[PDB]
Amino acid sequence: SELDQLRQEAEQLKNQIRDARKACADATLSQITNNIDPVGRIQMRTRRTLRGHLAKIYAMHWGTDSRLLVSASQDGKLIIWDSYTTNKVHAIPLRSSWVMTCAYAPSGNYVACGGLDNICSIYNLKTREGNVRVSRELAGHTGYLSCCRFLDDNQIVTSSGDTTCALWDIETGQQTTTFTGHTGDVMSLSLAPDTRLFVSGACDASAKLWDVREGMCRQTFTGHESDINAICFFPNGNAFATGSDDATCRLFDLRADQELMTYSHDNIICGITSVSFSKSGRLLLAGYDDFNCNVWDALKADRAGVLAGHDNRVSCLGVTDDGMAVATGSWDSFLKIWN
Amino acid sequence: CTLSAEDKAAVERSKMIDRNLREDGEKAAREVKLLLLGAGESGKSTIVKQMKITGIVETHFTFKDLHFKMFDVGGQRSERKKWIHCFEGVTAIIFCVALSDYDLVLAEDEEMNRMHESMKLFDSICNNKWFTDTSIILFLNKKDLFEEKIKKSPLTICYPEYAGSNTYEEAAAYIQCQFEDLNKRKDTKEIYTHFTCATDTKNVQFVFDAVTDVIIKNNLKDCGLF
Amino acid sequence: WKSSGALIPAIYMLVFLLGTTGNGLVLWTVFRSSREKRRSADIFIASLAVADLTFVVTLPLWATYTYRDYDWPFGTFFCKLSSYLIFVNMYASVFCLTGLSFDRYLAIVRPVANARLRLRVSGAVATAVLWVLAALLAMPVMVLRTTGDLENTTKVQCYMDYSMVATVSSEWAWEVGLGVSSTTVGFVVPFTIMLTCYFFIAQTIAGHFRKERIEGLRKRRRLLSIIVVLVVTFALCWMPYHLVKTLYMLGSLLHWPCDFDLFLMNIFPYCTCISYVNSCLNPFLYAFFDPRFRQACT
Amino acid sequence: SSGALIPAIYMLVFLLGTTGNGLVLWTVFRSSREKRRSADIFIASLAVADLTFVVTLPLWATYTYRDYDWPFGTFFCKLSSYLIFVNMYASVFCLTGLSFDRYLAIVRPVANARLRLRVSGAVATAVLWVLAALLAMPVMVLRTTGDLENTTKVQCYMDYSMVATVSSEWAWEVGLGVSSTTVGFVVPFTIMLTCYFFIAQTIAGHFRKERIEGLRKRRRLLSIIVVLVVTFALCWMPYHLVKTLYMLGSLLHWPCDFDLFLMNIFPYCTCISYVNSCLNPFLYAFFDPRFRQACTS
Amino acid sequence: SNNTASIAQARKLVEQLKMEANIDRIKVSKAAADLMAYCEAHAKEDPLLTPVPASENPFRE
Amino acid sequence: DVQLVESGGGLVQPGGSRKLSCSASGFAFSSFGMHWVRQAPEKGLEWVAYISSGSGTIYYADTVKGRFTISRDDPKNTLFLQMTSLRSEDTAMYYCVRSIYYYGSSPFDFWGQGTTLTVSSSDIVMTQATSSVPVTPGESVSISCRSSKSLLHSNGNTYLYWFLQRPGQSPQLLIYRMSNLASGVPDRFSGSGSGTAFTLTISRLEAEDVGVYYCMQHLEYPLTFGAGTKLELK
Ligand SMILES: COc1cccc(OC)c1-n1c(NS(=O)(=O)[C@@H](C)[C@H](O)c2ncc(C)cn2)nnc1-c1cccc(C)n1
Ligand SMILES: COc1cccc(OC)c1-n1c(NS(=O)(=O)[C@@H](C)[C@H](O)c2ncc(C)cn2)nnc1-c1cccc(C)n1
Repeated sequence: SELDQLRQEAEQLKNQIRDARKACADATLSQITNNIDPVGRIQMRTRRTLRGHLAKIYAMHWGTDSRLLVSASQDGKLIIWDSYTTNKVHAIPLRSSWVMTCAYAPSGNYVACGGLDNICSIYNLKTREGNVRVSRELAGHTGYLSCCRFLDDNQIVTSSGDTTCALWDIETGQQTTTFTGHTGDVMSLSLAPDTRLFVSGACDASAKLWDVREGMCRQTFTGHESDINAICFFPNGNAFATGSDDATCRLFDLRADQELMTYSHDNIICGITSVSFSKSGRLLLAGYDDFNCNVWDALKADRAGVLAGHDNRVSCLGVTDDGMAVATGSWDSFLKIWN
Repeated sequence: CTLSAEDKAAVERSKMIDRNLREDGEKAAREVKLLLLGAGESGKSTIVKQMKITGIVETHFTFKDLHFKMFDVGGQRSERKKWIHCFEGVTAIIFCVALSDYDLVLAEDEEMNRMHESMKLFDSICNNKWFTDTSIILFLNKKDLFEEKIKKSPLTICYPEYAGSNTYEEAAAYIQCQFEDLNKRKDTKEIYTHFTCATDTKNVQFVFDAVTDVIIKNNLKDCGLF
Repeated sequence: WKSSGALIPAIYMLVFLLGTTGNGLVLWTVFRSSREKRRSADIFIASLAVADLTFVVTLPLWATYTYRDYDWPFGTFFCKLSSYLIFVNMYASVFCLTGLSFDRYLAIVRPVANARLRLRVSGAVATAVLWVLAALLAMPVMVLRTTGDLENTTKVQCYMDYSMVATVSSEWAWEVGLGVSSTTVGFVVPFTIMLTCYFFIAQTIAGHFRKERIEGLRKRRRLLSIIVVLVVTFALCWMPYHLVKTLYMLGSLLHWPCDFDLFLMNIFPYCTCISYVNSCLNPFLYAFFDPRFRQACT
Repeated sequence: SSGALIPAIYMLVFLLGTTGNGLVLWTVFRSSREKRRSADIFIASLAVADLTFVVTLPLWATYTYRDYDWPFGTFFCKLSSYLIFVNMYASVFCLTGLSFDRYLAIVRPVANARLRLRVSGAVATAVLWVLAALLAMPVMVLRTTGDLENTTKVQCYMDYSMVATVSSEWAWEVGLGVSSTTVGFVVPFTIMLTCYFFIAQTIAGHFRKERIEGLRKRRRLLSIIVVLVVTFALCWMPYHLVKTLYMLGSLLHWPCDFDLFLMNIFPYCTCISYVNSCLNPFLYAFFDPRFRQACTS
Repeated sequence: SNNTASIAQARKLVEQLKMEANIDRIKVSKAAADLMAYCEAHAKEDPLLTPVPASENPFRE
Repeated sequence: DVQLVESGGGLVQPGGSRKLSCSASGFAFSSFGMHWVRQAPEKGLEWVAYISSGSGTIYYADTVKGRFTISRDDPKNTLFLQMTSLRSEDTAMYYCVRSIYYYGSSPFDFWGQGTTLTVSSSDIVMTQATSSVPVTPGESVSISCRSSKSLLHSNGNTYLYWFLQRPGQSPQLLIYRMSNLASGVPDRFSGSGSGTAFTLTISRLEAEDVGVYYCMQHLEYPLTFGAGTKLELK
């Protein structure tokens, strides 16, 4: 029929695309990086362990100055720590206990948190009275919230749970532009340093590249066996790492739209939760539910030291902007700061 | 001892915040939590109505010096595999199944009967890997239609193997056994199988008896004797 | 006068073997899977096992002591250390039992009403305070026991020497005082706490399960039986010892004529021996009854 | 002045060994099984052998401070002599086995892999302990106490009256001494020298080529092997030297001044013997990760 | 209805693939060289590979 | 609004006692810690008492160590101060303030409206050398302040708060730690200091800048205010 022939054109185009992707690759990245040496064997010890939560921990985002951080937990509490002295600057009681994401504005005034309630709550921090208030309540998603990030004090990008990712304006709760291309729920997203493009990772084993102004998906990448649970960017805005549940991690390049080194081990059998880079993009720290945190080498697929101090699984991790710390949060209520 | 004035004030704020946080946690710790997996848009709603007298909707009732919190996840329309791990410490799972649900059209497939997908959803949670210790209660709801409908059509339409003669008691026993057999870990958890109705306000009391039993037996195992 | 001094060491050695192995098994079992279990009341079973083991480890010395008609050629340090071990371990055993009693009560009598009270008594700091009271309660026998010769018959004997403290007038007073001070906080206060806690436990466990169920009576019987057997075994084990001790050190003032006096001294070695019933059996009642321990053995 | 000098050293080494070896036994025991490896399976036996070696010291210290009068009975001195000897043998053997496994761990598998699994390595160490225990039985059997010449002093010694033939009083003594010393040191010392020399040759050969940073770590590595072999030599060699010299005193028939020398310095070599055990906590805690990265690389 | 519906999904899906295939694509060697170049150029600044003296780490001292 | 108001006053002969009360309106009184400052007829300020959040630490000044007592009532939103034996050197306004202390926090934001009291008839001294200035409108002018001890600390931040007070009002907070700037204050003023010599420079002179200018320190606890520096329009 007209539909049958449309699927035929679709499969023809699917093959035609793979033509060029193969036609571009000349030699593997692991073939070029034979020359450089091992990076070392990095062992870094825990410096501060801070304990105030009474449940699991599901999110953690560092500030814009590498001194303040915010942690979300199952009981309705969203603390705002101070990493140097390990005090507690603030403590926010929530409206719904069930939470799955936090976020810290790049200026320093706002903080966001949203979970299974389907709503995203923006919290004002510097007010005349002296208590933290709820400024807006953003509604419009039909599912749960996976990850929300800030562009400035007035715009925010939220990765839903049905199929969508939307861009908001804060003063008027209405949403401006909605990105609808996926086939399964979205789990994580990372923003580019230029702040014009962003990526998202679904549960149909895919990652896409969007355009924050135009509203179309320019590139789509494949090459996994199961869902993707984390995505980060290279400090240079040209490559992004992707975690998964098939125990592997992978590095993709936007200018080529190929795949690259596959940081897999034969002993690992479990999936991963979070993924980040370091300054200059030489290391790729990952978190595993085998109660571990492994450190790969972004240039040669070889492993380096590992970080093990946790009783239960690791849920989120992140590095700073000065590069002097990495923090990891577990289902055991504790949260640790590494060096 | 090298701290300044503002540092001492800063740590005083932290000590007070921590104390307040611990108190609130203790307050919330002594309050039983429940989960309500409907497994069908028809049966569930009545029970929450009788007990009271977007996404998650939570209800809060009291009975005989014990505070309850119920969570419902009816409308989510998402893969359950991703968010089900949030409910690990719940004391019980209230489950609802209809009786008139047999000989229904299913509105989508017209090849499968409703009670079969009910059984599949039952298995999925009774044998899940997080819910091994957590108990279950079955509130088989719409009997008022069952007594009327049993005589017109037998239970053989929805079941190949025989259910005996067609009388309310035998059919109720058979539908109950089909579910009760489904648990594999027969030594860890238990099922409580009430035959509820649309009246008489005993349905709130059955839950109190059940949850009391589960708390006391769990403590008995936690300390020695059992 | 006695007639069967040659039979006293036999039961001693039998108790030695039985206690050593019976508690080695449970100690190995608890050390083997303590990290996977993380039970709320395993720390008390551990302390009980260690207390029992040390209670019985220093026994063959007194065994081979009674054999050769009271000579004891093991020095001055070792009768001090042995006596101290024996007494500390006795007190520690009783205290651990009463602590397990109170914990079971705070767990069962209120399931979630005042679970907050657990974070102060179920902690290891409670075990610390138990042991610290234990050692200081027995320090007197460490300071006042010094081996020596007497009767001028080329035999040495480890007795308690009160010439250090009591004057020529207070030898009996100091003795009776320390003995009563031992038995009171050793038996009566712990037994009272145990009895009251277990009574309230029985009241709840019997009033709740009272409603007629098909299988309710079956579990009811098992629970009530285990509670009764626990209380009666503690009573029957540790009662004759303190009975005879207070009876002697009290009736000294009444000057019992002959036969009672001859009988008390005749029957004390058996009383000491029968006190080990709880040591030999606590493996079974407190570990083998736990089905997790049985699964570990199988 | 030795009678007043020696017990001080005994008590000092007691406190040091107890606290140290206790720390390492604690850190290896408190650790979970999944972090334990083969090297751990050996260092554990080393640590327990050291602790049991040092624990029986005060009973000896008081015996000297009392001018050699042993009051603790006939059993305790049998048990204590037995413990001290068997722990000596177990220590030397655990160190030797650790050396053998260390050499096996680096370059053996590429040549050939023929050995019993580590899961059976526990049974291996069991063989070690059992052969150790049976090797020192005569010291448990011929160590009866008693009173010598009519001074009140009771000191418990070697009584060679199981042979009970005057013509044969010296023969069994010298035989037992030489058997002890050979099976205790001549074998483990040579084999340790070989398995360490192979480490030397392989660190020389695997890294002949020039590298920017590997040579300095090679230097800090090759320091460790030499300090370790020499410290074991100084820790356990002298005692056997004087033992051997005394026992061979039969053949050469030295003058009495030489015998006085041997006797006067015998307590000092026994006192200095412990230095291996005493240093094991620190000399393990400092050099653990270096050995481990050397093994992995 | 459903037939008129499914064709809409079909055309909108197939449409993007032309915008996908109409993209210029450089060789992979250049991409790898660029990544390695950035890492080697900024290797000096990162305080996680090459530590800094304990005066500079605010956490440690 | 953050409105704060004080009450009590009148004349009391020596030895008598009175009591002062302050009521707060809508700023979450429980979290903030309050102070009490003073002002003689024509003189500088000084610091009289303190009370924290939670009624924990209590601190007093030297002159009033034994006569005065301070207290707070968490519900009902009021602050009290009771003076028992009154001497003749306490005729002054009494000016409540507020203060919240955390990482980025700005102490001494709000200031009361004051009362009056007429009776009958080590420390870090800070200088502010100049007394008055002939300042003319439209031109930049600067003010100096100094100290005895270096106010810098090992943490990394100094402690020098500048204030401003127009004739017939209550003080305002301008720049809290040197080089910061308080909310709602125009961008003209500047911190610009280091060590133990601090200054303040304004770009243009509007008419409102007339008044007195004070400098406070906050390292050690007996808190010393400087004298005044007056800006005369001409
Ligand atoms: C503790 O060392 C001993 C060593 C050897 C024999 C002993 O048998 C009493 C004990 N012994 C002791 N001595 S005693 O009190 O001084 C006793 C000799 C005293 O003269 C006395 N009392 C009562 C009467 C009627 C008469 N005369 N008290 N308890 C124990 C003990 C021993 C083992 C286990 C346990 C639980 N207890
Ligand atoms: C075992 O008890 C002792 C107690 C106190 C001091 C001792 O000094 C060595 C030992 N001792 C012993 N005595 S001995 O053999 O009877 C000795 C009397 C023998 O006659 C002899 N030997 C050598 C010469 C030249 C002459 N005469 N043998 N080994 C140890 C020992 C102890 C600790 C650690 C080690 C490794 N070894």
